This record gives sequence, structure tokens and C-alpha cells, in this order.
Amino acid sequence: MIKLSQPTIPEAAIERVSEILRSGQLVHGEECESFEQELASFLGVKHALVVSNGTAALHLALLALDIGVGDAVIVPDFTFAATANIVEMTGAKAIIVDVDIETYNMDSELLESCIQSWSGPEKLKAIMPVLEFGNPHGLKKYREIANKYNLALIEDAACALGAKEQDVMVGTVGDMGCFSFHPRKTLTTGEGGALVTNNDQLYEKAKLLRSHGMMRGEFGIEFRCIGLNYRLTNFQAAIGRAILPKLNGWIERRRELATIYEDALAPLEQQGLIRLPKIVEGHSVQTYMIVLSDQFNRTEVMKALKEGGIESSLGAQSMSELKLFNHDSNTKSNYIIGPKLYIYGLALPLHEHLNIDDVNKITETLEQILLK
Amino acid sequence: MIKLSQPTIPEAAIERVSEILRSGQLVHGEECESFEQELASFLGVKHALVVSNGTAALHLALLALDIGVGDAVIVPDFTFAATANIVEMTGAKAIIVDVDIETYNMDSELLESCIQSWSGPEKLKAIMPVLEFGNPHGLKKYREIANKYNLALIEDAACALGAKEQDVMVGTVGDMGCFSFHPRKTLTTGEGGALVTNNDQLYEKAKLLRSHGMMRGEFGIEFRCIGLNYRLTNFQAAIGRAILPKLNGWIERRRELATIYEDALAPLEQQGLIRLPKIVEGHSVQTYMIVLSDQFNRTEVMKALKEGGIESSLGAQSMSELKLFNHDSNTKSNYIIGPKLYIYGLALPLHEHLNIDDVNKITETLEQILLK
Ligand code: NA
Ligand code: NA
Ligand code: NA
Ligand code: NA
Repeated sequence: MIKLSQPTIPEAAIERVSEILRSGQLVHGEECESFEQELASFLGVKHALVVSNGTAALHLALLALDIGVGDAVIVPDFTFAATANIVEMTGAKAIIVDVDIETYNMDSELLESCIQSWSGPEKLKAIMPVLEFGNPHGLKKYREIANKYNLALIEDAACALGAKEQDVMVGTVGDMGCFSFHPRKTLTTGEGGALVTNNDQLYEKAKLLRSHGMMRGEFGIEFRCIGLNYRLTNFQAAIGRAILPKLNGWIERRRELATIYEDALAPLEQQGLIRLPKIVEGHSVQTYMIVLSDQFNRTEVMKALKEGGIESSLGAQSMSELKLFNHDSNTKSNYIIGPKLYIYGLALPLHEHLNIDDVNKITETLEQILLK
Repeated sequence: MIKLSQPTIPEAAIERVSEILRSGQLVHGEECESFEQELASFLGVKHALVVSNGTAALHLALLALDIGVGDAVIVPDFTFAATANIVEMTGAKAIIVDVDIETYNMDSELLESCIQSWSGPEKLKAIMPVLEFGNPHGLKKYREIANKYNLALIEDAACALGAKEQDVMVGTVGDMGCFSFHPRKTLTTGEGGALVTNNDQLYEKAKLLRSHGMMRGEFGIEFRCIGLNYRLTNFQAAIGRAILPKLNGWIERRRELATIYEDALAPLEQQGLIRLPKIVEGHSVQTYMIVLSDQFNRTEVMKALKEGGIESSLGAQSMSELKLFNHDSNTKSNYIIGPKLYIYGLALPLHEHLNIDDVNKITETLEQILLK
């Protein structure tokens, strides 16, 4: 069976996890601190905070910017539900903007006009674009637009650790940036995430919120404010630390698999039967999602692929189609691209233990299905 | 060095964690489901949900009962900050009631009069007592009082998995019960927690909130509501599953260490120099906390113990002393017992790898310090 995802925990990491469990040094320790340092250096960013999961990173980002009831945050239509959900878990309203058919990322023009026509009643406080599947495209434009309208930028870089927007690493352009280490993401810690920022106050506040308002004082730990628990275990941090130095190389290889997919599938694209993703420079290829033409029923294609020993799945959700984000601004609107990607987007296997021969099998199976 | 805490991960668990990491089956899986079943059977309760940490269990309990802005929840003065913090993270107000000097648990009489004199403006919705250090005492009274005033009961049983109130397991009397698997708690998963309930709607709602509103529908996963991510990893669940069948036996042994402490220290108690905890039937002895007489400066005692090769620490915090929970009801009040325990409570080593000879050393060192 060719799998969509096959999480890769280096044997070194496995042995280190065993040492930690045996010695009983379990809670956020030197291991988390080191991971944070190592992430910050990898990204070229001032501060990193590792946390329970990528949702927790987005949540702490929101809480650190004091976003909640009476506020609004713009999210993309195409993403995982967590993006829009976590905004509304704070009491703010998720304001949906459609994505671009080429990049699967928030459409920068539709973003700008959404801000221009914003009529309240909530105060628009932030933009939360997704660098979907590892695609950096649009990030500098989001920064530009955010600054123009005096809004915070929160990068939902869940899928995009090690993605690069030209000269600048994804996650380091927003006021804060958020990563997931969920098993389908390329670096995993089972569950895990990271919140990053070049801003000291945002860092210090999120750090308080991550662990019950705790900080080191003159005579030990002081409780400075109300907070949560979104700490990551020491042994989860160790897993992360062992993968990070391999991550760039993993991404290079994934870009090579993408090339092989592009090779095999370009005729089908040219025949108007599918659309391929544009793997720009700096795309980390967390997911390789094609778009089936309307002619094809994705559920049937998936079943046929499965019979031929190939896993596949939808890429992400349409936030408008979920019917959970009920601000007037969303219901009065018609989304085009996200709902389309939701129904016809197809993720194909792409990971660390896929080779040319596998991709060839995948591509031949898809071809026969689509040309029947 | 005699340590306060020495987390015990069975070698079986270590090998199983290694198998899970190597096979790449990481996200909440059969392992979490099995742990939940095994917890529910251990407790004699209908539903269990494992989660990121004990704070997350309290949070989901609050959110499932729809407690937030405009609401109030009664918490004990003596506890870990998370108890009161997580109430206020929902927008509700933490209303503090003092504890009993004998049990370190919410004083049931002061609880009743706090309800009787409650004058708003918020709606009192719940009581969140702590079964502090594994002490079940008071639990049936909390249930009685909650029912009398039509309030929800949320047991903060962070420290009390395997504690028993007569015939009934701690955690199973509240509308919901919450456990921590933090490293200092007897069963640890590094970080981890569990939310339990005999109520189906509370269970189903918390289960939605734990993972982005997700549920199994006709054609796979449906997104029914807004939620969070408080999932526990599969490999953390495995650790838990390996410890649970040993837990009763661990508790029996801790009660034996308590006996040895009581033996050695009763003269000092009788001389009015310390007060010992009452280890009632069903006390799980997560912590063995004595109270120093006012004569003694706990910081100095701790330093002296440390020089003599013995770790020790404060037991918990006073929520009133933190000055974070600013409802009128709390500031207009004077707390007696919690602030005292906060300043003079001293936790002594008690865990799975402490023996009679260690306790003897601890007790002799403490004696010499206190009798100087
Ligand atoms: Na060990
Ligand atoms: Na619509
Ligand atoms: Na492996
Ligand atoms: Na006071």
C-alpha cells in the first residue's frame, strides 16, 4: 500500500526518547529550550516557543495580541478548520476571504477589497493567511496589506516549516508565525507546534499564557497573570530536535518527487483533465494537491486509487461550506475557489519514503482512471 | 539526593513507545481509545476522554457546561493556580472559598455560606473543589451542596486518580471529573490529563471541543462545531496504559510510606512543632504535606534539608495571595487557612522509589532542624 503519510522518527530520536523516559526528566526542560533556540536559528527569528500543537500556537498568538470578543480576523476559505475555529474560540469573528486557484492561498486582491468594504460592527484586528501545503506565495503581499491597514499579521504556517519566501523564512514575516508538528506535517512530534516572533512583548506574553502565567522571579517561580497549559513534553521536543537538521534535505527531496509528478502528469494537465500545483521557489511541499476537472468524482477516483494500492485524500476544507462561521460578511458572500478545491482537490502521496517507482505507479494508475 | 519526585515509566511502556515511534502511528489512535476504556473501567464511570494535560480537562469541562462570561465558579483558596486561572480563561469569575486545616480541601461550611450570601452580578454556575494531594474528604458533601443549589460540580481531581471516597472513585461524583498526568502526579504521561463523566451530552460535547468539532459521519469525518486541539498522542497514551494496572499498588505503597512518616513525626506533632496530614481511607497520597508551626521559616528549613541531601517544596498556592482573581467577593474577604498553608506547608519526598531508610533519614534531618 502506498501511503499518503509515513512519519519519520530518526532512530537517534527514538533512543533519546527512551533515555528521557527512563531517567524521568519529562516536563518542558532543557530539551524544549534547546529546540526553541534551534528553531529560532533555523528560521532567523528572535523568539520561538514550542507548544502542544499548531492550534495552540494560533491560539496563543491571538491571545497575545488581545484578540477576542468584539474583534474580527480574516482567514482563508481553503484551510483546515482549526484556522477559523481558533479565531472564534476567542470570541472574535472569522471573516473569510477566498483563495487563488494557482497557489491555494488567500487571494491578496480579494483580501484588500474585503478590508476596504469592512463595515463592522467588530473591529478588524488581524489577517491570518495560511501558507497552505508549504506554499509561501503571497506572504510579502499579506505583510504589505496588513501594514497599510494597521492590522496584525498572524502567519498560519502550520504546514510550512522550512518554506521560504525569497530571502525570508516563512513564519518570520508576520507579527507572529505558527507551525504544526502534527504527524502529516514534515517535522512531527506526534502532536506539537511552535509560535515565533521578532517582538519581545508578544513573545513574553505568549510565554506566560503557555504555562499558567509562570515566570522566574527573585525567589523562584512567580504567577504574573492568568494562563493556560500548552506546554510540550521534553521527549516530544527531542524528537523535533533530531528532525530539524534533516528538514531542509527532506524538503529538497520532496521537491524532487514533485518534479517527478510534474513530469508524468503534465500531459493530463495539458489535456484539461487536472490542474497541477505550482511548486514555486521555497515551497516546502508538505502536500502535493492536484485539482480534478469537474468531470471527475473525487470519491470514485479515490476508491479506484485505493483498489490499485494508492492512498489519497482531500487537501483541505472550505470554511464557508462548513457553515460554522456565520458573520454577515461570510453568508452574504459567494466563494468560488475554496469550495471548488474542497470538492475536487486531491492529495497524492509525497513523503520521505516514496521513490520514483512509487510515483510512476501512482501516476499510471491515476492516468488509467482519468482516461477511462 | 533524595528527590520529591522520580517519574516511573515501566520498561514495557518504554519499548511500546519505541514501537509506536518506529511504525509511525502517532496521532490519537487505538491507544488513546483503549486508555479511555481502561480508565473508565478503573473508575467505574461511563465516559473517559484523554487530553493534553489536566488544565485542558478542566477547560473542556467548563466549555462543555457552557461556563464563560457572566458566570461564576467557586474554587478553593489552596490549590495550583490552574484551578482558578482556567475558570477566568473562559471569561467567568473565580470565586474563592477557604480550605479546611485538616484536609487541605475546600471547607464545606464556608462553601455553603458563600453560596447563601452570593449577590451576583454573575450567575453562579458551578463548584470546582480540589481533591488536594489525593485527599477525597469532602467530596460527597460537595455533591450534596451542589445539588441543593442546582449547581454543576466539576471535580479538580488533578492529583487524585485512584483516590476513593468510601465506595466511590474520586472523579466520578462530579458532573465531570478531571485528572492530571503531569510528572509529579503518580501516573504520568509527561503531560496528559483525562476528563470523565457519566453524562452523555457532556462527554459528546467535550469530545467535539477536544478536536476541532470533529466526528465520524456517514461519509467520514464531519465538522459539527467550533473546537480546539487538546488531543493526547498515541505514545503518551501507551505510557498511561502501562501504569494504570500498577496504580492501585503504587498507592498502597505510598500509604505505607505515609505510615512511616506518621510513626517518626508524631512526637514532633505532639510537641506542637508541625501538623501532619490526615491520610484518611482512600487518600492516594500524591503529596505528603506537613504544616510547619509559625516559629519556622520554611525557606530556611528547605535549605537545611537540601544541605542534608533531601528535596522538599511548598505544597500549593493561595489563590487569594496571588492577587489575580479580583471579583469583589474575593477582595472583600479574609482567607485564613489557604494563606497559612501557602507559607508553611512543606511537601516531603514520597514516591515509588523511596524506602524506609530514606524516610528515616528525612525524618531525622527534619527533627534536628526543628529542635535546634
Ligand atoms: Na525509570
Ligand atoms: Na455563500
Ligand atoms: Na521509522
Ligand atoms: Na484578603
